[PDB]
Amino acid sequence: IRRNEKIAVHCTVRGAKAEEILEKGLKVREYELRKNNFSDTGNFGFGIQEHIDLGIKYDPSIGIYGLDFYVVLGRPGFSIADKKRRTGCIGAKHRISKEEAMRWFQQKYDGIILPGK
Amino acid sequence: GFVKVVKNKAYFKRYQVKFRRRREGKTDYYARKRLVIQDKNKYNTPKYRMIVRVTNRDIICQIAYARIEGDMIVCAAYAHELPKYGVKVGLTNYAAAYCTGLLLARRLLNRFGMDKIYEGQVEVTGDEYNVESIDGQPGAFTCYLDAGLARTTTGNKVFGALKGAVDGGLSIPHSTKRFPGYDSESKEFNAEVHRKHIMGQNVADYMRYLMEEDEDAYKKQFSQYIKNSVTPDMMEEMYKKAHAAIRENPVYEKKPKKEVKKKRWNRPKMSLAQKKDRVAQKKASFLRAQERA
Amino acid sequence: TNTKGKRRGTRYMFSRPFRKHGVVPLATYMRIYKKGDIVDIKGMGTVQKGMPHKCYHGKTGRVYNVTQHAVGIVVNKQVKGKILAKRINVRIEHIKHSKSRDSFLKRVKENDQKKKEAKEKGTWVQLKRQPAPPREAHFVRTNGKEPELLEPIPYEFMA
Amino acid sequence: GRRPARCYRYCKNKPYPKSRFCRGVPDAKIRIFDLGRKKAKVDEFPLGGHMVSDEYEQLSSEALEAARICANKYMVKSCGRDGFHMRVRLHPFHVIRINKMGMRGAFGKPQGTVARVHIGQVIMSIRTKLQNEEHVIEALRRAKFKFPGRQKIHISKKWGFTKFNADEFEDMVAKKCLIPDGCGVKYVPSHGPLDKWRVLHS
Amino acid sequence: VNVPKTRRTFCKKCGKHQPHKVTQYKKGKDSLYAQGKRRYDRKQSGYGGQTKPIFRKKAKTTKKIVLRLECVEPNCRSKRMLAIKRCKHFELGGDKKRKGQVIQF
RNA sequence: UCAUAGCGACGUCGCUUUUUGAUCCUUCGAUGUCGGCUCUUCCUAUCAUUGUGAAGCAGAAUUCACCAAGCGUUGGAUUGUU
RNA sequence: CCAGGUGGGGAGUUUGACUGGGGCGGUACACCUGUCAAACGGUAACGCAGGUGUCCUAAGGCGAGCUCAGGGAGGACAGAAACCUCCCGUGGAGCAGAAGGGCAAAAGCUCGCUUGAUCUUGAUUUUCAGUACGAAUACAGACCGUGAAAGCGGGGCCUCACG
RNA sequence: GCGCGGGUAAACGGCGGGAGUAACUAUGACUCUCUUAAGGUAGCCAAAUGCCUCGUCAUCUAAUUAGUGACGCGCAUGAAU
RNA sequence: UUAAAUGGGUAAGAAGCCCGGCUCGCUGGCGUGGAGCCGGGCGUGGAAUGCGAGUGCCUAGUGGGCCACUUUUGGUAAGCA
RNA sequence: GCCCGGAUAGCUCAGCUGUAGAGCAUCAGACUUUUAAUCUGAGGGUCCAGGGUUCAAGUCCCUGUUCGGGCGCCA
RNA sequence: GUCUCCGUAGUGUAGGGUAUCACGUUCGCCUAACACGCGAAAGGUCCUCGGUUCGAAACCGGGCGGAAACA
RNA sequence: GUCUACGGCCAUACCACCCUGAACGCGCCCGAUCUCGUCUGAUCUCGGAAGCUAAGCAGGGUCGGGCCUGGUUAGUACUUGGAUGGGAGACCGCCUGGGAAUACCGGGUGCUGUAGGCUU
Ligand SMILES: [Mg+2]
Ligand SMILES: [Mg+2]
Ligand SMILES: [Mg+2]
Ligand SMILES: [Mg+2]
Ligand SMILES: [Mg+2]
Ligand SMILES: [Mg+2]
Ligand SMILES: [Mg+2]
Ligand SMILES: [Mg+2]
Ligand SMILES: [Mg+2]
Ligand SMILES: [Mg+2]
Ligand SMILES: [Mg+2]
Ligand SMILES: [Mg+2]
Ligand SMILES: [Mg+2]
Ligand SMILES: [Mg+2]
Ligand SMILES: [Mg+2]
Ligand SMILES: [Mg+2]
Ligand SMILES: [Mg+2]
Ligand SMILES: [Mg+2]
Ligand SMILES: [Mg+2]
Ligand SMILES: [Mg+2]
Ligand SMILES: [Mg+2]
Ligand SMILES: [Mg+2]
Ligand SMILES: [Mg+2]
Ligand SMILES: [Mg+2]
Ligand SMILES: [Mg+2]
Ligand SMILES: [Mg+2]
Ligand SMILES: [Mg+2]
Ligand SMILES: [Mg+2]
Ligand SMILES: [Mg+2]
Ligand SMILES: [Mg+2]
Ligand SMILES: [Zn+2]
Repeated sequence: IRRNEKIAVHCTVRGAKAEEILEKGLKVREYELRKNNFSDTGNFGFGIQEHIDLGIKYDPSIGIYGLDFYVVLGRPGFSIADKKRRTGCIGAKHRISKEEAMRWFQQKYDGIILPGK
Repeated sequence: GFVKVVKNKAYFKRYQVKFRRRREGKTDYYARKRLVIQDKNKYNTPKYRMIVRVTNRDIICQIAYARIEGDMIVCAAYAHELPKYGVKVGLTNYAAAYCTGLLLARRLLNRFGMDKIYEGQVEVTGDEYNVESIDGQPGAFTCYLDAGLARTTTGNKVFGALKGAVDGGLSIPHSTKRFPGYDSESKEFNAEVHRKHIMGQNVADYMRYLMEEDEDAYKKQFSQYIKNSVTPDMMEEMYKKAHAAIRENPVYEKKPKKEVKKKRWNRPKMSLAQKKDRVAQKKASFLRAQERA
Repeated sequence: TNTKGKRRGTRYMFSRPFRKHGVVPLATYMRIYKKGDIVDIKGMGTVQKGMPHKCYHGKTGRVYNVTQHAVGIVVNKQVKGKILAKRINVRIEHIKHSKSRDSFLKRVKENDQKKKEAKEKGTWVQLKRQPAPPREAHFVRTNGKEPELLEPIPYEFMA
Repeated sequence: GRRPARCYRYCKNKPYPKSRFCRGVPDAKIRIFDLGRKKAKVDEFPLGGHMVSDEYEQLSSEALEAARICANKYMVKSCGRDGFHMRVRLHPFHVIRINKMGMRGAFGKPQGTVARVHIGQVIMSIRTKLQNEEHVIEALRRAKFKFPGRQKIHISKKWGFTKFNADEFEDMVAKKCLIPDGCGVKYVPSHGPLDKWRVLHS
Repeated sequence: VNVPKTRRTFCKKCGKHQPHKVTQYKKGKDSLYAQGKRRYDRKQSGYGGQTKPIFRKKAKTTKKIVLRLECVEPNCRSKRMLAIKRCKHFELGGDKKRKGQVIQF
């Protein structure tokens, strides 16, 4: 690769569109995300290989690329870190941890984490 | 015990602390220095700034000039004091921004003995109007606008307080570019959608667009518009009376409330004796606890 | 040998003090410099415009001209053989008011008020300041406490 | 190829250390600074013998190697291989230059490194048992003969290489405000957090 | 360096900023009837050989570049001369560079 | 075998002006310049001789030292040569 | 008689300087950074470490928006390095070059518009003899750019880039 | 006239280097190539020419930085210089 | 980071201080601001010590220096640089 | 300063406003005890770069890049 | 003495991302057998030591050497 | 006693964690029709008020780290001037004056201006 060429392409999705594409991704796994793809700051992510399966059907021109999801978790009040006026940190106990990422996952999607390895 | 700790003792020993108002992110000293500093060969002529601050609930709009000890406010206007006459619902909107700028203009001129001259624009219209001084009369008041950290993009409430002020009689230098009526592509100023936003037609049509679409969205969005029964109509003449009553009596007054007590709502810092005693009994409890085993 | 660049030898001269870099504070801009008042030339290195020369750093002059952002200063400079009254243009953030003249002005104001208040009282008051006269013979009390005897420590080889 | 040491004896050239300006410096002859039972903790070697030099001279890096070697060969001979810890308290950072065989561009290239000392400046440090004082005293005496100036021999009143006096060392560590680690000690002031306090004292 | 073939700048004839078209100035040919050439040619006549010095040192490597710019107004077409610093390579109206570009393929 | 009869690594302190350097103070209105021949005197850090001490000095031969410069320290091949 | 060529056969003249003697070698010959330099300024050596005879229609001028180096934790290919996210991050990056200084909703990076790198008179600083050049600093008069505006800009953040 | 093109060395002058190659090793009869066009032939030599050098070998002498004879990748010999 | 000793600049009054008043095309919300000007009033002469100062014209010689305490660069060092 | 001449497979050169050619080349086949010798094929144009006249440029014309020459010379 | 250049299969050679080839040896094909030829294998911690960086024979610093050029 | 808007000094104000917050306010928060923006109303802009101190914010706490200020270091280091002082030198002592900085040990931890709110 050389510098300043176009290598990767990405988007940012929030809202209803985000929560349904996400579960569309875990359904590929059957709600499975095993051990350590969780990041200690609270967020997590994962990659997949085939996209034709779900969603939209095979298109002849396009190839067989994979990609990766990586969601970020937050609470109302996480926006103040991005505020232009009187920006600030979020506070220690209002932060998220890896521990409450799985609990949020297991409570909401009933997904199975930490296989006994 | 694997990665170097960044905020170590050396980091703090050498760290330089920014200015306090910069740390809280309430002031940019790059623009303020350009905006505050008077030319040296004037020596006392105060550079007046029209400070406008938009808040989630209110609109702060004051006029000041800076000294060594601090900035001196000559007079200020507030959107929360608009309900004292005319408008009672719809604060922190573009129309409310226009009135509080107009209120700031009129109350300063009256306090200045200069209200009878330079009436401004008693009739409200969206065109360009900048006050001009009149010979043989006290010169027109001139001041500049302190936008602050707010983005100065076309159609910003801070620029509403500008047109509101200049309509009241301040000679604030301003182009007609950052008003809602300006079409970026055509480089023209419509000057009628500007007055539609000024007097609230911008939310009036939206509010008259909302009943036929829904009621509980109408309820959950314009809830305080339901109470006091402010309809889509009759929101014009009230602004007129709001503009009219601004001219009639823009002066401000207080509420003397001396019936208070000395209830301290916090805790005073513990003295040295309390600290030394506390660690002693913290130590004393520790030796006791281990001795029990 | 050595060059004659306008900022040679000013590695530390214009350097900001420790933990004082960054945005110049604003009150140094709103200070008011009249014509004829006495100013000191420092040369804050943050501002690259209207710097004084290194020879004028830490010199005290007088102001003869005031402009939009700078002031004209008449500062005595000693060339090899003699002293010249040189005029320089310096932006206000490189200079500050002189407390040397300010202290004296307080004294005269306090002194002239002494002059008025003394006359009707009919007494004669002291006007000049004297150079610390001798110590005015006094008594030193013992309070029954013997001044204990002092003796040099005998030498010992620490390190 | 080496000039006599008398040619570079006096510190008179504004210390010239190895730096990006001074490139091409030969490696100093001294590379090992600590000899003996460096693992000995705090208490097996309470007596600390010092060699202090009283001149403002510079000691060639080769001089300390000769001095250090001569001392260790004695301790292993008398005090045993296991029973001493020797430390040289000098480093050859000053660089001396030589101009080879008129005087155009006379600035000479580096050819050696030396260490500058002061009137009160310990050169050699030896920590040993109490009953080994006779050996350490005359061990350094042999190491004195490898040095250009005149050096005094002093037995530190402190405990070993620690900066604290030997008389009040035992009670200080007993009162748990001095703790041992490695070849030295760690001072524990009483102005940290109580969690640091309470992890010990129990 | 690169400079555009046209630029708006102060035109002295009409006393306001006007569009100008720039071009690299070139020294004209010697008149052969200027007073200095007339004097030098008379000096060189006859015997005595060369009478005035010949430089032949050539310490400089480059030249100061002069842009001859004239205002595009048709009524007044005054041409002014403006100089830029020394440059080894001088390009008139070269293609504008872009930052968001692949360097290289 | 034993550090020191005789030696002395790593270091370090010096003396000499019989080497070569460094400098340019004296001489450029000139101090004749390499060696050899001849001749006298002087120094000792003593090669031999006198008198001594030491040895891994049995004798002989040798080696290390001390007082010591009175005496002596050669004939030739090659090379302008030292 | 004139013109062009050839012409050391012949004529006239020149064939730098600094230099631990001269030559050879180098430029300490015009300049810039740090140090020497002994806490104002000044201060030498063929003193030390380096650099310059350029580059730039933007790397100039304004306004706006962002934060940089690096590290931790992550996420298909992907690993020590490709890309996306979060967090820490006083600048440990970048600002054309040598070095020093200065710089964070900056002076850095990304955009938008542009030509104040324009036309003029003086004053002043810098080496200085208080000469000149060069570079620079505060103004003043036009004509403009930009920004909502205060403002800022008559080149490059300052110290060199020149006759 | 200069360039361009032929001829000219008993005209001035020049006559190096790199590769690959033979059944010990070495060398290279042979093949190719580079820089300006060739690449030191026949001959002669530590010479009045050889720094290293008082070259090495033999002879002359008791002893020879000398002499002679021989060797030659000859610092830097050589064909009407 | 801190940071001396020695050192450099300024001030230590009558050209200063305080009252009023006038002019301005500069500045300007305003009698603003600022500068200039015009009258008036203040002498305990506003630290020590010493000394009479101010100012102009013409101008020779010099423009190879050297040594000493202390500071200091190159050099092993030098009656060295 | 002027008049200019040349630049293209790794190397050189002819050339069609019209699909780049030939040689020295390089590898592989026939060919041949085999090498030579002989053919033949394949690939390979730092078309000196940028433009323009252009339907159409390797050529034509300018701009530069070099490479080279032949003249001229008061800062 | 200084300066420049270089240390690598047994021998000689080239050359950040696991040392090529020739001969030397062994070896297997071919031949009635040798010779030759072809083939493969073996074989250099890259002069040593230190450092740098994910990683060094390579880059940067030392130490030995060896050859030259100067002196 | 506090807060909001604009500030002055620019850490006694910073950093980390824990506790608390009455009333206004400041906030998070809802939404995208308009203004205006982004790939995305996340940020920016605009239109609001259902919910909440959870966060920001204010105050307090930590034998906290920093920072500020004292003691100690210490009349120590260093230094003006002096000597026909010592020392072969290296340097050192004295006279005359001036006089630091670590380590270590105490104390403190934002003051304040203009304008506007709340607190019986
Ligand atoms: Mg702004
Ligand atoms: Mg210097
Ligand atoms: Mg210099
Ligand atoms: Mg500038
Ligand atoms: Mg010797
Ligand atoms: Mg020196
Ligand atoms: Mg003329
Ligand atoms: Mg002489
Ligand atoms: Mg004579
Ligand atoms: Mg002579
Ligand atoms: Mg004579
Ligand atoms: Mg003797
Ligand atoms: Mg005799
Ligand atoms: Mg001649
Ligand atoms: Mg100085
Ligand atoms: Mg000085
Ligand atoms: Mg900005
Ligand atoms: Mg403008
Ligand atoms: Mg102007
Ligand atoms: Mg022939
Ligand atoms: Mg010849
Ligand atoms: Mg031959
Ligand atoms: Mg020969
Ligand atoms: Mg001969
Ligand atoms: Mg003979
Ligand atoms: Mg012979
Ligand atoms: Mg003379
Ligand atoms: Mg001298
Ligand atoms: Mg603390
Ligand atoms: Mg003293
Ligand atoms: Zn014109």
